[PDB]
Amino acid sequence: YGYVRKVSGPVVIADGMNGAAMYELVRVGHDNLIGEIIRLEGDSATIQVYEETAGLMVNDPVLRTHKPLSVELGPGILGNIFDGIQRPLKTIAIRSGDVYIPRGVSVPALDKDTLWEFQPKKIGEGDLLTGGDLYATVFENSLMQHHVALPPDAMGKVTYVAPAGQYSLKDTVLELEFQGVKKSFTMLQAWPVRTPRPVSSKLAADTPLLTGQRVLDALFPSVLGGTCAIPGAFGCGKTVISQALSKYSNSDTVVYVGCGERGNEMAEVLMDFPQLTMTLPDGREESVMKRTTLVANTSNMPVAAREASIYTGITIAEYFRDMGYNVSMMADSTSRWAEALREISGRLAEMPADSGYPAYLAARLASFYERAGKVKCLGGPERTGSVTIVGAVSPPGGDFSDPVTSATLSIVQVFWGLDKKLAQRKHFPSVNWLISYSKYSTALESFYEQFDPDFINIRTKAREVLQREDDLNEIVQLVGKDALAEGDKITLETAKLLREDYLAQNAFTPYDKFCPFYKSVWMMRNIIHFYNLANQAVEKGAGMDGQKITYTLIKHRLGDLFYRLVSQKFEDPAEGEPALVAKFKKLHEDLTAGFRALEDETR
Amino acid sequence: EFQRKLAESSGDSGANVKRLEQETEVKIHHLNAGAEKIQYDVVQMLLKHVTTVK
Amino acid sequence: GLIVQSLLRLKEPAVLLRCRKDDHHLVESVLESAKEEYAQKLQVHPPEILP
Amino acid sequence: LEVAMEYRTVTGVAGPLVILDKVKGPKYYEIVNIRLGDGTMRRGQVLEVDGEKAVVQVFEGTSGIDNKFTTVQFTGEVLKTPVSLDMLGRIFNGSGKPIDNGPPILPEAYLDISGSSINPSERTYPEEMIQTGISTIDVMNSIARGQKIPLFSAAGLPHNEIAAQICRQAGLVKRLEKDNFAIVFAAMGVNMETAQFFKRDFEENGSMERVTLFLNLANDPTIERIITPRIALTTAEYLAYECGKHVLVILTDMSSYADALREVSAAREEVPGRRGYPGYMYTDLAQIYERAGRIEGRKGSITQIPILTMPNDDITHPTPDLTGYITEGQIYIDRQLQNRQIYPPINVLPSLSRLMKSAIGEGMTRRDHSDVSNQLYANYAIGKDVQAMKAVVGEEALSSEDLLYLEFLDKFERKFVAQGAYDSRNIFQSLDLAWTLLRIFPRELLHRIPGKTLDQYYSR
Repeated sequence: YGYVRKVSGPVVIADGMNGAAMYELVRVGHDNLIGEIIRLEGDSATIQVYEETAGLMVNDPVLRTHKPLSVELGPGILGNIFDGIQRPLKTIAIRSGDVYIPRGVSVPALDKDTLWEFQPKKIGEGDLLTGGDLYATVFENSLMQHHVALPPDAMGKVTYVAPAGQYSLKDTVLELEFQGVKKSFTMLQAWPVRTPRPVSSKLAADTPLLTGQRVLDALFPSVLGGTCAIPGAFGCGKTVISQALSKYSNSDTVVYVGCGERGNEMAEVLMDFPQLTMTLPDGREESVMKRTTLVANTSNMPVAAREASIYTGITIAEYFRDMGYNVSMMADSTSRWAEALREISGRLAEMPADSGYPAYLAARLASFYERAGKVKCLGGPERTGSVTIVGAVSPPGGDFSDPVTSATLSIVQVFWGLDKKLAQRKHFPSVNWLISYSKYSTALESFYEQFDPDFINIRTKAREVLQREDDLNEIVQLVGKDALAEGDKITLETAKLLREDYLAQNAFTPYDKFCPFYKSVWMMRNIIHFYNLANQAVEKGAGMDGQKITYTLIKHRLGDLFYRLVSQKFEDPAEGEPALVAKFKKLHEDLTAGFRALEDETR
Repeated sequence: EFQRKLAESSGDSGANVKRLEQETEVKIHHLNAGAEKIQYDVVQMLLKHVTTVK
Repeated sequence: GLIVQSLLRLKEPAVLLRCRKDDHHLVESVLESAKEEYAQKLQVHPPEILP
Repeated sequence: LEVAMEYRTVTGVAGPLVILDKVKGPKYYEIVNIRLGDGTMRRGQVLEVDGEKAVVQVFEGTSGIDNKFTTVQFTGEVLKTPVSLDMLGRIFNGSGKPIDNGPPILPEAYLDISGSSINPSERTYPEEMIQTGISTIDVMNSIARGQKIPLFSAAGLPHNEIAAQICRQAGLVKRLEKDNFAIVFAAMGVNMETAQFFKRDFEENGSMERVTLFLNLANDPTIERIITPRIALTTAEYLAYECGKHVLVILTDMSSYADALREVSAAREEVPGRRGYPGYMYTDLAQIYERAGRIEGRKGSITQIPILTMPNDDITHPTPDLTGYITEGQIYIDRQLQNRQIYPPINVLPSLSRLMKSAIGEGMTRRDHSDVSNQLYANYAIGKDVQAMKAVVGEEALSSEDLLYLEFLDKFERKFVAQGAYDSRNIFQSLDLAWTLLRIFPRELLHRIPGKTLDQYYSR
């Protein structure tokens, strides 16, 4: 239909478009590299290649697909690997025995031929149906019940509903009548990669994410269907925190969409998806591959794919949230995504605003990060899901005033700022307890009250102790520990106890692999109770003794409790919640006995 | 004492609801009376509709 | 009046014209009478509008 | 009597801009409506116009535009706005579409946004006082009617929560001294969660009659975020001068407004200004702030309290420095106080108001207000110094007065600084609380307090 005029890397001009649609996908050249329009100039158009562009020719045909970028939504997406162009990588590797990905390969996102069982939800002929009505369910695998739903822009009366049976994707199962037309339907539905899926209503979040890490779960809680921000450091986080979301998270599904990353890390993690099963179900061991989907685009991938992959991932997440399942989206991108925006702006010759980043970076980041929340779905029956976003930014070593970082912290409510010093200190969680913050605190008030009313005050006390330690660290560095008082001494002891027992979670050991909230709250309660008892003891300071003398005494006389407070970390959660609660209650009772007999002896 | 005050507050809320309903009825009556001016406003519009000339 | 105003505002040599199928005949009667009015309104050669 | 001309000469679509080919005499900022080929309706604003060629920036993005099948209807009106008394008690989108599930407003009159500036002769000095509710601002750095005070803050500090608290607890001091008060709350680029927080706060406010809430989400188009302060200040000007009502305007996270200005300036393909931000930001923020004042002719006045986020947790950033140069106050949000978990993280020592003397008086506020303000400020500085001294010397070498200053600082942080998010204190009550803090010092120790005023209240 049209022919190329100008080729410069990802940018390819195609004269002869005349009537063409903004962001309409167009195939370029004999190999048919799929690309989207970015800049109309008249009859001419500008197309990002989305592939390797070497070897084009002037007058090579360019065809219009007339449709914007879309990803095939349907049964069979779970446990699959897709590029930003929604290409099943394992399917490509199997169909074509060559280890490479051939240039301009055209493979359907989901195999039509593959069979799947069906289960209508007592649907009757002639019933009026609306978009998003969960008329039937399909078990893609154990513990995964894909409830097929009507497309959002679809409604009518059910003239025909298929009986339950084995069907391929190309097969039609549902027929609707509306306004005197008949509309057939297959399981697979297409949805634009932009323009988020419609939502009946947005709801205020109520439940925390309850991640394995202690600091993430207590100091900086995050609600279900809420934004997150991590600096994407190595060693931990994108390896540790990500593993915690993958197997230790209460989210039903994980959509890992890493883009612009180290290739070997994704090779390893893809080798890890089939393995590393988690026995979350009572009677079965849920292999994480069932509850994950990898959108993998390594650094060698084309630049436009770096922009496309994020929207593909968020579209998949919105799809899953439509069924009511709570799904988490971890994104190792948005670090290199800004670089991709810089590149496309530079080729398009747009004028950058700050440090070479195009201005609409902030707007696009705001859109993507606001595409997540707790949502009441469309159709019947009434159901509710959520999407939780965890997106990386520049590594913590660089300045946190970087435009991408500044844009993210504007909209993101929870920043889990990792510390380079902590990483060098080999402190594995590496979460800084000063820069990090979770604005979601006020919402979780009811949850914390119903769980444990005393938790709020002890958390505030722990925060105050940490702040005091950080504040007077400068003083003790300058002046010295000689002037430190008994209150300062117990404050430093409690701060060290926190830094060692509480904020540190190795996660490579069964006792530290996962820390349930009940164990975390008890450990914090024990630490705060010990701090309070020490405060009261040094405050009493009577009987020709006490204060710093009392502090030294309780350091030596009550050294056993202080030592086993550290071992409280080693208490194995697998032993069972009632046993751990009993053990911690006994420890608390002994701590109360401590500083009470020490009170009786009056030093 | 709180139960007595709460009964009084519930009665006050009901009375306020009734007063608001009465005020809304009065406002609806005034708006309906405005239809008299609306009838002439229609032909005023028609006049300013056809002011288009040349 | 409407034709004359539209011709004045649009101010181009040749135009098209779309009106309801009914009353097209009296529209035709209005046509040319307006064209002359337009040509007289401003010192321009009368347009091609033969709509 | 004039009808729109529906052009269909879309030639060239570049980024967030669409270019028309042959437009007969376009206006510069004539608002313009675009019908997609699919029939979707999207609005836009006409940018710089050349000879018969006009470039248009459209809202809701440029997706779906085709050169052949998109038509552009020219309204020819420069972004008028309907404004009326009944606009109160309703929530409006960034452009102004009612989102409160209510009827569209019936216009009393159509007003031009970015209204023409006040003749400086008509300006008058700030007078009276207004209860922010938060005792720290009410006492340390008070705000009077007609004074523009920004509130510097950083990401992660509860700037928005404090703004909502101010919205709830705002009221004239003159009531205590013995309904013209109104708030135009414009929120620019707020997140979805904060949007729900504001919506719920308005639903259970109990003060809807005196509050109007302009809301512009992050997902909203950037140009809408630009125009939101304009329409907000226009409505405030109508409700204040044309309606004789004291008006308190709160603008939250104007850094988003500055970013949107940067975006549109880049769209113009103009060279970026110094330090990245556009050069015209000074004039823009001046136009935004300077609309606040007291008109001699009209009894109503305007108070401006922008909530400007300071990037990188400092005021060295171009926007905080620029707004500090333009405005006449600086209240601060200390990161440590939030870290130490004091719900009002107000940094009292950095806090200051240039016109504090004018706000405090005998007729408005109590006579001892300024005296206790100065005394508390000096005593708090002394308490911080004595805390450092106790740290360095071990607290044994301290005298009795040093311990007095220490306990005063502790009680101050425990009671005066920390306020319930829903707890409301009249300025008289705040002064009483400050006095109760003051009784712990001896009478002679309150050096700053004038004589015959100390004995007036220190007696208790």
